[PDB]
Amino acid sequence: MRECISIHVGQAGVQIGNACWELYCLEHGIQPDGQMPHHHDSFNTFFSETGAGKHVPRAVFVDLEPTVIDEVRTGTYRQLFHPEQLITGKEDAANNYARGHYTIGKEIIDLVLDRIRKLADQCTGLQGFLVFHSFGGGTGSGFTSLLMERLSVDYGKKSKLEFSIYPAPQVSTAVVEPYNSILTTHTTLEHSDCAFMVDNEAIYDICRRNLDIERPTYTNLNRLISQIVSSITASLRFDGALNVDLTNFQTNLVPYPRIHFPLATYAPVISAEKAYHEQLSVAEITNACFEPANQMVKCDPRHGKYMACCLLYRGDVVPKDVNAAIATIKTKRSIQFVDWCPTGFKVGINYQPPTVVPGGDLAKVQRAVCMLSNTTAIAEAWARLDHKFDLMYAKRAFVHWYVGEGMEEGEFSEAREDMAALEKDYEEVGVDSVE
Amino acid sequence: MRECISIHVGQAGVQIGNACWELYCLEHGIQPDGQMPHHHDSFNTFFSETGAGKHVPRAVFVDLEPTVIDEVRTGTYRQLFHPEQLITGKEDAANNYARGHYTIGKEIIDLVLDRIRKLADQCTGLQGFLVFHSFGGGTGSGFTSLLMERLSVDYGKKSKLEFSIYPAPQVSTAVVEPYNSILTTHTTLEHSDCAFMVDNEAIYDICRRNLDIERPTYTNLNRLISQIVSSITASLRFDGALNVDLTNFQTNLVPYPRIHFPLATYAPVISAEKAYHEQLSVAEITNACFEPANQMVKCDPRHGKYMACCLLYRGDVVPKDVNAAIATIKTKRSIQFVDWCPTGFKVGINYQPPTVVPGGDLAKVQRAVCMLSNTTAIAEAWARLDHKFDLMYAKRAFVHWYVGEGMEEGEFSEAREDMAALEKDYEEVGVDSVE
Amino acid sequence: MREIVHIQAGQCGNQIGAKFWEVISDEHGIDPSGNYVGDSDLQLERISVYYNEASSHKYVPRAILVDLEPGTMDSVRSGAFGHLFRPDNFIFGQSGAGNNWAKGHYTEGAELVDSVLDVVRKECENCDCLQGFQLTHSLGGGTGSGMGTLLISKVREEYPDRIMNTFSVVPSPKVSDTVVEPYNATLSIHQLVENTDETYCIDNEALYDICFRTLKLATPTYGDLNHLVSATMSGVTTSLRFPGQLNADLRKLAVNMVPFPRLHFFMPGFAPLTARGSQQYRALTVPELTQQMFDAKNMMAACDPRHGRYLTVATVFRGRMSMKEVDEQMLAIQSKNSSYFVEWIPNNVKVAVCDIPPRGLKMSSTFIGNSTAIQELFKRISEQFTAMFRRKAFLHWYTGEGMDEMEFTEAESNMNDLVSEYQQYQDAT
Amino acid sequence: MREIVHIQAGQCGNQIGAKFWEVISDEHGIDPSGNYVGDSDLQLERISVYYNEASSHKYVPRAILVDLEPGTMDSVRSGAFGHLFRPDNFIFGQSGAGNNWAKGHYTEGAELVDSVLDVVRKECENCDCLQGFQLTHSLGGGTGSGMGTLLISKVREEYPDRIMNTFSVVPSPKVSDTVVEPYNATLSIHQLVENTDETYCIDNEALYDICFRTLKLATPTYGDLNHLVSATMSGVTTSLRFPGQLNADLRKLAVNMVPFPRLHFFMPGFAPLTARGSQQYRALTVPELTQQMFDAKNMMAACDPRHGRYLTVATVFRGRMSMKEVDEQMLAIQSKNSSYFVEWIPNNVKVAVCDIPPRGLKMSSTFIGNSTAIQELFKRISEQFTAMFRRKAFLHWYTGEGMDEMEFTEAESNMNDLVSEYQQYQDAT
Ligand SMILES: Nc1nc2c(ncn2[C@@H]2O[C@H](COP(=O)(O)OP(=O)(O)OP(=O)(O)O)[C@@H](O)[C@H]2O)c(=O)[nH]1
Ligand SMILES: Nc1nc2c(ncn2[C@@H]2O[C@H](COP(=O)(O)OP(=O)(O)OP(=O)(O)O)[C@@H](O)[C@H]2O)c(=O)[nH]1
Ligand SMILES: Nc1nc2c(ncn2[C@@H]2O[C@H](COP(=O)(O)OP(=O)(O)OP(=O)(O)O)[C@@H](O)[C@H]2O)c(=O)[nH]1
Ligand SMILES: Nc1nc2c(ncn2[C@@H]2O[C@H](COP(=O)(O)OP(=O)(O)OP(=O)(O)O)[C@@H](O)[C@H]2O)c(=O)[nH]1
Ligand SMILES: [Mg+2]
Ligand SMILES: [Mg+2]
Ligand SMILES: [Mg+2]
Ligand SMILES: [Mg+2]
Repeated sequence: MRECISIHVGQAGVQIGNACWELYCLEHGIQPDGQMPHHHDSFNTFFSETGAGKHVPRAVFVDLEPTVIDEVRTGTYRQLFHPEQLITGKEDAANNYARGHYTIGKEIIDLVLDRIRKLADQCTGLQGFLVFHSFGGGTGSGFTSLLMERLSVDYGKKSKLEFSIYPAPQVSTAVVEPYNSILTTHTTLEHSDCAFMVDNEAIYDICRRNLDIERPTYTNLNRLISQIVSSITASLRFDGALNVDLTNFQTNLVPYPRIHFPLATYAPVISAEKAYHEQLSVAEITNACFEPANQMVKCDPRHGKYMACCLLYRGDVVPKDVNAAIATIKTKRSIQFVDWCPTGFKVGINYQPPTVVPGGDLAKVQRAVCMLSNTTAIAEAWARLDHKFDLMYAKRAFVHWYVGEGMEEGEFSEAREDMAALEKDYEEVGVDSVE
Repeated sequence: MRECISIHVGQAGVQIGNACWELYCLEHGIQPDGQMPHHHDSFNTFFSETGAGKHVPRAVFVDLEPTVIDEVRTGTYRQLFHPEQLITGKEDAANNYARGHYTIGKEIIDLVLDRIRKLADQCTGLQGFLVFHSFGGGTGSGFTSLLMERLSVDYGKKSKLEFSIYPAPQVSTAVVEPYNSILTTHTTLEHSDCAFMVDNEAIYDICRRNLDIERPTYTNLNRLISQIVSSITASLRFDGALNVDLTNFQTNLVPYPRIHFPLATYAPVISAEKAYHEQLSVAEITNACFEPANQMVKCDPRHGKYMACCLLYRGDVVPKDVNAAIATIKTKRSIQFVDWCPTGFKVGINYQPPTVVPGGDLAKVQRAVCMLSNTTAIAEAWARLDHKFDLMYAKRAFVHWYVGEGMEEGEFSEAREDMAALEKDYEEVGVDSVE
Repeated sequence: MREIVHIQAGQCGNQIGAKFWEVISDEHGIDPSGNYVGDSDLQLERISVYYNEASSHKYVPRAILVDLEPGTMDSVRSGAFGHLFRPDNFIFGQSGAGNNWAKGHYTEGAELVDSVLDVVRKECENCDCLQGFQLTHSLGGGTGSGMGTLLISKVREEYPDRIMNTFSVVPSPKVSDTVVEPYNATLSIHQLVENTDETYCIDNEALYDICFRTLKLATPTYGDLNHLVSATMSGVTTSLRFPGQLNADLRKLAVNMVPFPRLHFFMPGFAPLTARGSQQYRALTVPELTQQMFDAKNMMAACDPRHGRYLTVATVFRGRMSMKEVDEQMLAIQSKNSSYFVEWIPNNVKVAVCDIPPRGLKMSSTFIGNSTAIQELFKRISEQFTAMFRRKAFLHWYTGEGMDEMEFTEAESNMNDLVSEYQQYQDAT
Repeated sequence: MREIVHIQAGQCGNQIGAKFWEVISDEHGIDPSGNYVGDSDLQLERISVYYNEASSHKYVPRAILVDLEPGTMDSVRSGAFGHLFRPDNFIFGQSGAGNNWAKGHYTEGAELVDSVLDVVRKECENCDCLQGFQLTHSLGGGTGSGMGTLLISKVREEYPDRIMNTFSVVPSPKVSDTVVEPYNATLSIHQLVENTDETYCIDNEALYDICFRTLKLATPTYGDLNHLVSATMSGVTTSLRFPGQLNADLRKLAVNMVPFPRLHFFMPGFAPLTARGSQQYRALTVPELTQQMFDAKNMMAACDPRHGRYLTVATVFRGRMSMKEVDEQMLAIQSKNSSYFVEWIPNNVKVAVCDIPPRGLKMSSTFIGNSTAIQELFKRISEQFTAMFRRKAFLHWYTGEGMDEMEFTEAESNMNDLVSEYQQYQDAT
């Protein structure tokens, strides 16, 4: 009845979406082929119903290179997806935002926009867009920019939520990573309501310590991020003692036109053998979620101040003990809020306990907490990325590639100055000021 | 009771008619041999019953060369057709309009007319004529123009509908199409109630893109044509909640005596494996039929105005959503009507779902939409074709074949200015005028 | 006694009448075979008004069904509930009029009209005292609009001292079923306002809004849309078919509702309209029935009464009810809504009570109000006809069957004169 | 007789209403199917104050449930006690206001209040003599707060000579459920101050403390919280729902407790509250009832009357008792606790007695006090709002849907003026 559509861009987007839609299929009790053996609406939010008993997702898979889309076609989820949406080009952007935004990006953007319009007109009470894309990827960044511009032009005032993949400080897999990051962030700073950040090194630390897995393939990381996505969406997808919506998320998290860069966290993340020797109480999971060693962005909030917080509890939950835990964490010393935000908390509750996938790394739980914090600890990450980009650009490396692929110098200069101003404003707002 | 006869001329008409009459027996449950395994009339308007249980069609197959008719006699549909009607000459016209209209047309025109009066007297409530003739060829252009003179005088005011094969702009089978087309249109402009336009290059895109077939032989292409043909007369042969007769479209789609050139369109056209993942609702097939990528003539309607429209639904259709879906089309701005046509739609419903021939490309479907819009977008088709012919006549290429076979040079000038007059009037009426 | 003859022209008439003669059988307890199998004797004391008794206690309807094309009869003749009609009545032509006025009034309809007048004169040479004729035609098509107008002028000559009521279906403002509506509509009204006594204007999406919103139906087919026009049709003629505390009849409505000869275009309306699930939660009583009548949501003509003033109002109640509630509330309606009533007709309300409830319901009522909100209905049609005729669109197919541009001069002028007097009476003082 | 209409807004409104109608059905002996199954006739002697009679002896609540988000309606319709409400009452929008005053008062407000006002006018038709309105809502959310404000303004416009009681769930002082409370709270408070009659401010953490300490519940839930609130509301309304030795009603309470137009913010309380185990070790009697009423620990609003003075006090008793003990002991209360009573209102006392006890208990009592301890709540809200607004945070989307800065300035000025008047009237001589 309130319809939200998901756009998955790049190889990271496609894999994360595969994991996320798998998790949705287990959550709503639907078989991979579309049949099925509080519950029934819920699936009408995502799974559009066809003439027969089959249900089909509202997903729009788009890529330039065809290999990953061929893989997802050949995967076990071959019947579920509607074959038309799997849009593939012929060659990738090869970590070139110029290629992914100007040269080839305009030859397929018309088709993806046509499919978006078809799906959005198909639904009734459209809510918004969820964009699953990376930052290092050239196609990811270019299509992110292009699709943000096109969707903002077409649909005026709707929710546009992004689940990015922040570049890691020490872990690195690209060389034009600072260029891609600066360009995409400058382009999509003004065209997104609220953009979450996820980093791979942080997830690797979490999986190494909290879950104690020595062989953490990308499947486990994708499973984790899918769990956060499902937790944030379960409020719309299910009924609870206190519901919360995407507009609620925006209006309670982001206070300013530019400062809309929160970070996600999930709890509890404990292993299988350690499940038996733990109690899993509301207060203890709340403390674990607020623990700085569980955050999924490699930035310790001890260097900064929390500015806004939203927590969704799901499962059997009592609002009294939720209140007690929130009050004691508010009165704790190490967590420090801003002076001009006397109330910095937003609580939501859901009656549906999370369900664990078969063969997954996590264990079955009766209570789950998802946390989304808008803080100032992201300023250090912005500063580090800006410093890396400036150091790389000081002697004009790869600029010949970028300029040859239809660029100029004003774009780089304006992106640099724009992120300098954004970091300055972020720090000035986050820091305490007299009066 | 109300009877219409079909005249199929040339290998275009015969090949279309081979699959055209393939569909009617399937619709009325007629075995190829005439035996049988809404109902009970159905077939009395097409299948003139004989003494035995056999039903024979009301078709007049005529051609100059004895080639294309030969496989009809030796095909699987051998017993169904009555052996007398298959009129054949001895040699073709060789894409020569002069040969098929002055030299060899006359020596056989008196034989087809004999079988017309034979069949017109056999029926009681004769309604009109169906013509299946192309434009590029000789026997399909010059010979059928002779018929339009012969049937008009014999029967003053009856229905005369033509299902032409418009020559394609880029695709070009023959080399003298600009000579055959302009000579045909000028003579048959004043002897046609309405002429549905079909282009050959347009059906490739429909089969390649919408249906996703890489090997579109003429067997599969002609299948997509008989569906509209069986759609125009789908209300005479079956009872519906809102019936339409052949004079309805003739009255609803002809604002002026000259502007009577509509263009067909069919929907839904979807593949077999894609059928399971489509909802196939009344609300979308109205939009699916109207999209500019689904028309069967290579002329995008966005360049012009919709002079009028006409829709014929069927199956489990409810007249409310038809009212609802049609109403919202006026709001959407890909449609653009003329000022003097505030009401510009016609709707017809039927209770018989369409039936798919076994082995065909289409899949079983419960609904069908067949739009016939007279629109200004066809004005570019005449002007573009008129440019090609005007280039030929500049240096009188290929003329010596025409002049020596029984036509004058002066006759060519009259056909040239006639298309200029039609183009001027059609654009002037289509464009707005003061007061 | 007080006989009536019912005519059906066009596709709608044969479709509306397909369900009209269904409810009448249920009211009078008549089996589809045609033999009475009822129990109460109050039905048969006046059964001859609509049904006609024949040999061996078999009753056949006093109605004639006609169309230029044969598709419509084959549905009703071969289908169920076609056993009770007398086969002589089923007049059908050769080909349909093809949504053309001229082909239905001059060229093709002229042949068949002689085959139907000789049935009408035969129709009740046995009818003891004719009350009048009921005509159920459409204003959009050719056969229903064209010949149905021709039939009226011919019937008017043979029976001048009689009344006829037309249950026409006036075209919709938002949607046009056929492209050339304004030509058929204006050409038909020009002859209607001359030789008819009273007209029930009805829209189609006005029934769509009522069925979707009030009745809560998602897929209203024509089987359900026409089923509500039948209820209004049975309500008007239930006064002289059943005993009542305060009786009325067709001649009583005409004199109470037509202050001037050129003003006889009405607006029907029915109440109550409750769903199959939301009816146990509402107690049926006289209060809400009158309230449900006067709101713009529940009216069968798509015209907002708020922009106009009622000239006269007639309500035909049914069921069993004390009269005090029936009239004590029409004062409150007159008092609360005093701004929506014309001033120079004090006491502009007509009421009537029957004594037989509609099947399956405890009580119900019908509203027929001659308002001035029809003013906006004729302006819109005359507006569309104004622009279309200026370019002579579709005109070259009317002049070819007898008519001419001279004919169109009167239709627009007479309409323009009529719609003006339909308004300056509202503004008169 | 003295009909009263119930309005519910927001998720809090729907949940509190579900529990409240649970209480009313249990009190009046109404089966979940909707048919009376009780034995006593005193309850049916006056059944029409809340319920409405319908055919087949059904009873339908006079409830108007409406919220922008449809989840609450889906839950209440699918769950039990959904078989007695009338579906037409259930109004729901497309999307929740998202804790935004702008979206709850300007964007969906127009259409939603149009529909709900039409339903209100329909509902008030059946009432014989309208007594007043009840509106249970929250000042924290967006839809409930803003739309209840708009609905209250329009209902006041339509019905000037009538009273409305608002049960507002004031945001808790110690904890905030959401982030942006103060803007919504200040705007709603100013609107209520301008256009309301009386307000029973109810807090959440105070009720948490009451349920944990006095009732000894380890894991209290919203079910128990709403149980207590519904008990308070039923105790308030039983005075005119039921007979008694000394009856009172809504207008009596309002005239006794609104000495000035801008001072109508109250503080409720209920007694007794005893656990299932510790109920057999105390004899239920008027002394412990009154003493438990008059101790801050048993106060349903998070304020301590020790810092203020009881401006006026109402005690609505239940069960069977004697006015002798009632009065002589509330007199003992007045004598012992004199220092916390205002001096310029001698006899600041109102007492009423009913006859029907609450279900499953010998006798109970409800306290309603107008004090000056709400001043601390108002000033704390003012401090939070002024800080968050001088930072100008979250402001430009309240601006982005209609508002701008001078509205916030004027709301703060009006609320501060009310605070100043409240204090200077507490400290008068
Ligand atoms: N979280 C997560 N991130 C991934 C995964 N796979 C790849 N990535 C990230 O994606 C980045 C690669 O960019 P892509 O968008 O995949 O680029 P591409 O798909 O090869 O297409 P081009 O950009 O044109 O080369 C790497 O830096 C990774 O950090 C994954 O499975 N999980
Ligand atoms: N749609 C369709 N068009 C066809 C088919 N076969 C031939 N044509 C068209 O027919 C044209 C050839 O002209 P024809 O009128 O058929 O020539 P003919 O019938 O052999 O007669 P002659 O000109 O005397 O040889 C080509 O340009 C094709 O576009 C067919 O199977 N389907
Ligand atoms: N209310 C209602 N109207 C109908 C129904 N069926 C058809 N109509 C109306 O009838 C009109 C069709 O005109 P008709 O006079 O019936 O046309 P026809 O009888 O098929 O014959 P032609 O006039 O020659 O086309 C349409 O505009 C519809 O609005 C129905 O079931 N219910
Ligand atoms: N006493 C009580 N208060 C409740 C209960 N449930 C929610 N609340 C309060 O209601 C507030 C939520 O505001 P609502 O108006 O209901 O918000 P909503 O219904 O989700 O819709 P929006 O206003 O648009 O956000 C919270 O601050 C809670 O304090 C309940 O069961 N009992
Ligand atoms: Mg790639
Ligand atoms: Mg040939
Ligand atoms: Mg017809
Ligand atoms: Mg809500």
